[PDB]
Amino acid sequence: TIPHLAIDPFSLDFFDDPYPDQQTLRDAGPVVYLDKWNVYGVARYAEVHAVLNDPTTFCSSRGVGLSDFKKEKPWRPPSLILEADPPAHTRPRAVLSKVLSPATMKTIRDGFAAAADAKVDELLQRGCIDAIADLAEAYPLSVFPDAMGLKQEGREHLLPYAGLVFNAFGPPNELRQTAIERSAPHQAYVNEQCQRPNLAPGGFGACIHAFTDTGEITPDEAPLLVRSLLSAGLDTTVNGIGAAVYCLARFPGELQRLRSDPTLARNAFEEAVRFESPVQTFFRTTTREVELGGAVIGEGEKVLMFLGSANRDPRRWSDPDLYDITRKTSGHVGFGSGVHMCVGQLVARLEGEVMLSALARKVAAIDIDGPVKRRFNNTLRGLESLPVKLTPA
Ligand code: HEM
Ligand SMILES: O=C(O)c1ccc(CCBr)cc1
Ligand SMILES: [Cl-]
Repeated sequence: TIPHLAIDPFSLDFFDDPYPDQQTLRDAGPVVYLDKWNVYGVARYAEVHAVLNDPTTFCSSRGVGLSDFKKEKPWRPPSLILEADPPAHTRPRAVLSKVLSPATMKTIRDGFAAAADAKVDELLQRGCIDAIADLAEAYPLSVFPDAMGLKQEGREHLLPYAGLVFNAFGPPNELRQTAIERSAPHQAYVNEQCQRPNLAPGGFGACIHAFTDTGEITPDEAPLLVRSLLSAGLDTTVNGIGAAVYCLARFPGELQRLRSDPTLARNAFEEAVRFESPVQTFFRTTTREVELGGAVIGEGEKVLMFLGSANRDPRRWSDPDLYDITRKTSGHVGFGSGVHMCVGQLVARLEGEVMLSALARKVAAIDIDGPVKRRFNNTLRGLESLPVKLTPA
């Protein structure tokens, strides 16, 4: 009753152009079985949203990658928030929610925006820059590690560690095996920076440790929660900002609308998250036999959610393959949905907004003027290199 497909959603060919194979996954049926990896898959918005919003049935404590923590040892100690289910998930979630709260955004917004304007001003001085290394990577590196409270030493480990993390969610292919092979130095650095003495006062890290005397988390839970932000906090915004600039580079008409009304920056970034879905996929594990889109899934089965496919499902979106900065983007699943919905989405949106605001005010045109190179990762979608000429406004 369930169609079986041979598509490998973690193959290089798939990463290079996933959209045809994603329509094939959506249109084969509401629930497919991927013979390559022995997992169920849902690529339509409706089922992706349902799975995300049934955390009891589709749990996260058995891992949100392919590996089932009940069957294999996790490559690193489980995240106390991402790889936990309610109620164990609840209190750590609240702490991270207050650490990255609306009130917290007000303390960092001015510095984040000044750093965004400064970067655009710097890039305009060069003209022909790499929107990835010189913008999508350079900007978050100039604000987030400092907002964390990290020392300068060792920050080169941050992106390699994040790439390792997101590759580790995937199947045991060469991307994952190679990432884990090289992980030791990056794990050592990250784990060490998670300790209270190594986090500058007032930053996200020290604020997490400060919540250890409320009874929401104990002192021994703080390092792993700092680890969460060092895992999910940087490389995501890199690919989110990169996708936004990529969209504006490909859709000059939308850049011109953004210039005409820079208050659209925040929605232009949200639309970029939907349109590219930098975070492409996550797994759940069934805790019982479940009926999902006419299929009966047994207990202990991995289910692969195609977030990016769900964000382009024409059953849900009008003109899904068009970048539209005035689109009503509420409901897209690029930040997830439900109890695990991205707790750092205010940071992500802040960085995205202030950067697109800088571009909206300072840039008249963004033209690709060089080979576009894609970066391959089992979970992240984004570019390795995006040469562009920036024309001053
Ligand atoms: C474009 C930027 C970002 C995107 C697209 C993104 C995407 C996502 C998605 C889809 C989830 C859901 C995971 C799941 O359902 O299993 C998630 C969760 C999470 N995100 Fe983000 N994220 C972004 C930025 C950030 C930032 C900046 C931070 C921290 C500063 C962060 C921290 C987290 C954490 C800790 C979780 C786990 C929350 C939980 O399990 O309750 N993310 N993110
Ligand atoms: O808690 C963590 O370490 C963690 C949380 C979320 C992700 C991916 C969603 Br942006 C990865 C790692
Ligand atoms: Cl680690």
